[PDB]
Amino acid sequence: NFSKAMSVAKQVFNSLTEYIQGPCTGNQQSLAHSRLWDAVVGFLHVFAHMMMKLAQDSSQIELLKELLDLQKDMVVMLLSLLEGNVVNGMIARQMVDMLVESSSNVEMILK
Repeated sequence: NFSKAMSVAKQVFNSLTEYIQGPCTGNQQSLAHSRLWDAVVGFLHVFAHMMMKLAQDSSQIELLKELLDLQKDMVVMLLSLLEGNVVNGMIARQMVDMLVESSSNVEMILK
């Protein structure tokens, strides 16, 4: 059931990117005040341990494939929120906090 649930998550992430691409200040500002950061932290928590576990066995290589592009969809959304950002801007600062809170989780995809 993981494959079918993660496919839905890609569409939700893509839809959110559709709202903010072509920078829409109202939609970009609204997404920062919402609970999106909590969801991203939760996803990054799942992403770290699943990547290590799936790489152990070659039988789950196909499952790892949509695991990787789900990260790409989320990162594209994360990059879309930063379009037209200013130094010491609002949206950028919750991003710093969100990475800091999930520092242990994010410092596992890199390796």
